[PDB]
Amino acid sequence: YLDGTLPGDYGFDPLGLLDPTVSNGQGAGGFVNPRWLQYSEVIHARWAMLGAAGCIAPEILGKAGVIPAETAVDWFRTGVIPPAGVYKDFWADPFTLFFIEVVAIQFAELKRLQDYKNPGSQSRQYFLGLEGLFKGSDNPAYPGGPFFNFANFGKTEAEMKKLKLNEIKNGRLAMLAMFGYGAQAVITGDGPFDNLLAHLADPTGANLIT
Amino acid sequence: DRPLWSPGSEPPAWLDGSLAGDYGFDPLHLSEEPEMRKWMVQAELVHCRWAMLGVAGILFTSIGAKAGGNFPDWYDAGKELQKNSDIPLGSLIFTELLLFGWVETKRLYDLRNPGSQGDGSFLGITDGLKGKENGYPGGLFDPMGMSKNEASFKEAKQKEVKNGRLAMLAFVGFIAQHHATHKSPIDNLLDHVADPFHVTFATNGVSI
Amino acid sequence: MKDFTTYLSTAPVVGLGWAIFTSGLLIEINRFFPDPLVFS
Amino acid sequence: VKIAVDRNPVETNFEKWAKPGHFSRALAKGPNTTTWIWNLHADAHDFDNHTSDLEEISRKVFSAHFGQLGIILIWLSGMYFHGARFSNYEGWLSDPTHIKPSAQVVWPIVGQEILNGDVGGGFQGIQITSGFFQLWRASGITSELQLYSTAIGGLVLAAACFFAGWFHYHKAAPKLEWFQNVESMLNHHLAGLLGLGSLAWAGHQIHVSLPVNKLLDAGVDPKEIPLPHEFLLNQSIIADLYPSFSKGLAPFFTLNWAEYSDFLTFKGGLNPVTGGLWLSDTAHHHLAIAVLFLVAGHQYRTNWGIGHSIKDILESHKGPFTGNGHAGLYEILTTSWHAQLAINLALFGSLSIIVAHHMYAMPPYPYLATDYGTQLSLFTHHMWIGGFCVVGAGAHAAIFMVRDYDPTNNYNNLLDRVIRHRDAIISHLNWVSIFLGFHSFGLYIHNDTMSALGRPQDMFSDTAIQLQPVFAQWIQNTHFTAPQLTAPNALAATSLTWGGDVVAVGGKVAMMPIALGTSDFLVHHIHAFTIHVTVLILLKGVLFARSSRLIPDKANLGFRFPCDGPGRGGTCQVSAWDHVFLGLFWMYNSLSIVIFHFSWKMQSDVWGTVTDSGVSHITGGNFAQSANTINGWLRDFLWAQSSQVIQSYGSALSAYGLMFLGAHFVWAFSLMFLFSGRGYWQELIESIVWAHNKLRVAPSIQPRALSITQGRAVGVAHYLLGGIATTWSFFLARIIAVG
Ligand code: CLA
Ligand code: CLA
Ligand code: CLA
Ligand code: CLA
Ligand SMILES: CCCCCCCCCCCCCCCC(=O)OC[C@H](COP(=O)(O)OC[C@@H](O)CO)OC(=O)CCCCCCCCCCCCCCC
Repeated sequence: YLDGTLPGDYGFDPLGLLDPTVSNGQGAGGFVNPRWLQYSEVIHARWAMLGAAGCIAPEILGKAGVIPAETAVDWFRTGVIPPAGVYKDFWADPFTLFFIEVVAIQFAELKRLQDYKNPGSQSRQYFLGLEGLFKGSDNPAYPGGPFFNFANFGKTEAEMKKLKLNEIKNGRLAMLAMFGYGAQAVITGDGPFDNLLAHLADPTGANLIT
Repeated sequence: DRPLWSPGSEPPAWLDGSLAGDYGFDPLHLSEEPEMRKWMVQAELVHCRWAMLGVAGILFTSIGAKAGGNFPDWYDAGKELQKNSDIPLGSLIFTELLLFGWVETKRLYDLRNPGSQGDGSFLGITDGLKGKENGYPGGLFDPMGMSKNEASFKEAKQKEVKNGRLAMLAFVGFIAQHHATHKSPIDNLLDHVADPFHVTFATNGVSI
Repeated sequence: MKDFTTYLSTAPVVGLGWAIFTSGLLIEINRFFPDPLVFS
Repeated sequence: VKIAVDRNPVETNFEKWAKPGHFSRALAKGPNTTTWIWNLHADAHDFDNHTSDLEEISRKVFSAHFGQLGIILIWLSGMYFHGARFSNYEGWLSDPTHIKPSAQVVWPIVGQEILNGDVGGGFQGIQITSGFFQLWRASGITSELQLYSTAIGGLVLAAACFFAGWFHYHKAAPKLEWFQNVESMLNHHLAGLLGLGSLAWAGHQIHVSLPVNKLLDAGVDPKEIPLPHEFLLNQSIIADLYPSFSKGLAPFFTLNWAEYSDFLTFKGGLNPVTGGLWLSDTAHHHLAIAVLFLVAGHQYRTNWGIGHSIKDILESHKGPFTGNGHAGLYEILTTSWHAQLAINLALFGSLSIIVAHHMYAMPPYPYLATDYGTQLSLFTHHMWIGGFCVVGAGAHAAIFMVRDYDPTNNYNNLLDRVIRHRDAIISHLNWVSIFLGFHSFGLYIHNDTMSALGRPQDMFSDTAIQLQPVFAQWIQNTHFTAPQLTAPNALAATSLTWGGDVVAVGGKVAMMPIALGTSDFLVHHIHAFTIHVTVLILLKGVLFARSSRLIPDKANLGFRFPCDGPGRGGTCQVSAWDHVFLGLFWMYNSLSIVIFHFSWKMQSDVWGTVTDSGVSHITGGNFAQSANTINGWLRDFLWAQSSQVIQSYGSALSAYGLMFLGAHFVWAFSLMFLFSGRGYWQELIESIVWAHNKLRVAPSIQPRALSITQGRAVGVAHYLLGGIATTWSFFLARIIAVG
């Protein structure tokens, strides 16, 4: 059933979770279906594309002389998992920031979900004049618009398909990387860049086998 | 055709939009029947109007206490004012329960039967004391002619409800950030304005 | 809601409300004016 | 093999809540008699009778099972919560021997408060006998905050369970194909649930249950203990306790596992301090068990195409004497739920009976053997649960023969050949029951008659015509002398019941060798007599459910019917349902004896306070001499141990004295239902309806007497409840007031 029309189709579905036989009826139903799984693949990817860039950027810039070493700290010692460590000097405590985090994100998430449940619904109701930017599109993952694609890149359809899968190939790689950051940190107890600096120095001596 | 509490949600069938402060908010399917809907709009307004009347009493005293006047906290105010009063407790309660049973009962029978109290039995009053709508009387409770115009009466109903929902949320606030800080509401305000980043609900020692 | 109120009007549910009333009333009548035997 | 779901089959609304009886065609009409009410609560969960569709029956079952889990998880979270806020766990943890557990504080109303006994630890409440305190100590639990979180987790997971049942039924419900993927279910249930489940537990025991109970047993105060999470973070702390933790997984991946000998052990026996199993041994057990179930889960060929096929395995084990054997069973099991339920209940009940024997001799959780009320309550519970479950197999197997039995699939099969020599089964089994009851129970009467006549030399006893169980005695020594020869690396034996020395804890013995004699020979046989008969009643009902010589057509009458008629001399209680109704009384009688045996034996020969000069048992070791006579079981067990219950008025055990009487009332009350019949009652109601009619106060729902089948069910229910609740009062009051 994998025709290959999709961007990131390379014929790898051993378990058969994307088949159209499952969820035969019509309705909302369950999460496992082509409409939701395709949507969650890029969401995981984009969030991970941001995370893997940010988990290693302060450490790299810290080894370099640009950023102060006080701020340059391992991604797991910056406030998440306070047993690991906690940055004392922010402009507010973590829990105050979490209520900021939750609120400002709840808006963005719920609104996106509402868009998935009923397309174009968020433009119809007044939202502080920002309704023109949320018109959406046929597909729930690639809305586009005056903001999300403010610089219209793929005016041609063929150029979009090339970008639509470069978003995935560069993205599915990042998801693996963050899975490496978590596993590296537990065993090594050090940042991801310092672990790289060791394998380049003593590869045979610094390794998972060790 | 109008705003809603969650954009994109289909509003219920029974909430047409004529009522004041209608945003299609009833997931429990309450007020689905006409008779219960006729009862709840009157329950919402009294819970509102008592909130406005009460919360203003708390701000007036808590501000007068912060300025220097002799006013106590809204909490533990009935305990310190009864210690030194000529009116015992029990004579003050059943002066309130007995006097409200008159009003609260007359309001009930206007609900069950509109226009019933305007018969002229009570001291020969007929044109007043008959309801204009369910929870919106007039004549005597509207001395100023601020309701003899449907254009300016329909939006005033929207302001009575919007400043009311907000008001009875505030009373829940006073309960909550009293139990945490055991201070007045105004004192909690000046602290947040003094050091907004540091003094929040996270740093009160409670709720964590 | 018409069907919910009808479910609440069944026998198992109305009896549950009766039991909480009669038992709640008697236990409350023993908590205050404790352990009565003779009626004044 | 693949996933298959049908979207939004059923709408969710309260419309059918208002219309009871919707599931059945007969009940949807409405009530004109009061019999409609009893039929409603009865046929509610009989999904096979509602509809013929096997798919809908599967959707209903898979979603109802999600309910029992949510019902369990709030119950389980309640114990954790009630143990956190209304208990003495922190006090008991610091002085376990002297302080008693208490998780049920009572309110202050008329009377009542006296039940809040002086438990100890600055606390007063009801003394529990569930063993939760020893369970929470076997794991790393020192504070009440760990119990609160554990409770909030259950409510969260329980709502998820309940949500799942609505989701898996009302929104996205699987298809019949998803349910028949039986091979897939076995691999996931074996490897995933039992395998990883046990491997996970090992992790917790290794990182929390071992680093905490080592300090607690060394006298350290609980508040000074380092918290369960800190041990994971610091590899230096746990290394001080177990130095093997300093090497860190290199021994594992290099296959040098001898380094982990510090915490992975084969000690055997019991801890001298706690009177419980070595916690290091259990981590080794559950670790071992995971590797065993993991390989088992890679057996069936679900979708990869490599492995065994259940059908090919069944239709290949054939024999001459059997003919066509095991052939048409894969079609049965994949089509009828009652077949699987009967098989599952038989092993799920016989397992809880194994849990009861393998816990008392091998006390796993610490400070359990010294809490005799706890050790006696767990045994009596898991044993009763086994009897019910076993009897359910005989009921839920007869339903298969009546409803889900197609003779076309079964020709010269194992199931067909069993029916064709059924009269040989029941006949040969009838002879055994008569053989046992004479040679076993008749021995008891011989001892009674000999004693009353003044001929005690002629009794069956130790000082007498001894009948000693040589086979058991030989097995005790073999398992006792095993560490020398058959299990050299074993430091000691599995339990001290086989042989050895006493293990004393807090001045009380946890376990000591049990000696078997002439009395233990009669009782062990008495049990077989009660088991062979209980099988005769159920097995007879199964085979003769579909047809008999008296009634060649029972299957058309159905599973439960009272009687065909007063003809043939009488046909009342001929159905398979009425065989289950009879097996319950026997099953209850058999289980009760297996409980008296545990109480008098362990009180007299095992339990007691250890002094400088030996042990002083509770009943002075009277099981050997008195048990041989029936009057001994009346004098030394009943007329003696009933003193603590009777004299409970005016103390915290007063509730047991009431339940002791209340249980007798409900037991007798059942006799009205079993002895009489629905004819006398229906006529009496007519004379009552006249008075209610005379005053124009009469029900439109006509009153009708209870149905014959219901009358019998109502009897055995009030009968078992009163028979079982008496012991529940006669035991806990006896044992809590020790001796
Ligand atoms: C693209 C991702 C990525 C990258 C670039 C690295 C790179 C590195 N890792 Mg790392 N790691 C990763 C993923 C990654 N890892 C993942 C996913 C895990 C969890 C399994 C780990 C767990 C891990 C540990 C525990 C350690 C490292 C270490 C290291 C460093 C030395 C190499 C070594 O000895 O480990 C090689 C270890 C491996 C597990 C290599 C195989 C991982 C492959 C490349 C990615 C996964 C393939 C994927 C699962 C295939 C798809 C199948 C799936 C659909 C079923 C090096 C900088 C070591 C270190 O700190 O350096 C001193 C160290 O101790 N890693
Ligand atoms: C403990 C055993 C027991 C008990 C309690 C009873 C009780 C009763 N029998 Mg009876 N009976 C029994 C054994 C018993 N029988 C046996 C072994 C036989 C021979 C098989 C008979 C044969 C028999 C016959 C032929 C008749 C009776 C009748 C009666 C009733 C007579 C009227 C009366 O006394 O008012 C009531 C007496 C009471 C003790 C009240 C019982 C209920 C109490 C008050 C509990 C209250 C409920 C409480 C709230 C708990 C409810 C909770 C629960 C529902 C969850 C009576 C209720 C006669 C009858 O029909 O009455 C008109 C009648 O004709 N019996
Ligand atoms: C959840 C489990 C459950 C349980 C334990 C019961 C139990 C009962 N139901 Mg039932 N019910 C249930 C679920 C349940 N139901 C469900 C799911 C439905 C579908 C909506 C119904 C619908 C239903 C109907 C339509 C009826 C019952 C009736 C009854 C009662 C039988 C009549 C009787 O014997 O007393 C006989 C009573 C007298 C002779 C005189 C009246 C005095 C009574 C005893 C006082 C009231 C007792 C009170 C209800 C007890 C509290 C509830 C208790 C379970 C804790 C009985 C107590 C019948 C009833 O009338 O209820 C009382 C009845 O008509 N139920
Ligand atoms: C209404 C039924 C019922 C009830 C009310 C109880 C009540 C109780 N049980 Mg029990 N249990 C039952 C049925 C029941 N059980 C059955 C049928 C079995 C046979 C498997 C068991 C096996 C069992 C064991 C082994 C233990 C209890 C224990 C307890 C007591 C502590 C409660 C607890 O949370 O411990 C929680 C129990 C554990 C943390 C350990 C459970 C270990 C078992 C072996 C897990 C097996 C689960 C497995 C997946 C299901 C069987 C697989 C299948 C192939 C057979 C408590 C008094 C414990 C106790 O003695 O209290 C001190 C105890 O160790 N139960
Ligand atoms: C617990 C001790 C119980 C022993 C006494 C019970 C005796 C009553 C059983 C008599 C039925 C005789 C008819 C056989 C029925 C029959 O003819 O079936 C035929 C069967 C041979 O089968 P085939 O090899 O031809 O076919 C097998 C295939 O059909 C597989 O499905 O016989 C046996 O299996 C031997 C059974 C001996 C049964 C007695 C032993 C049962 C207890 C198990 C332990 C025994 C050893 C204990 C010592 C430690």
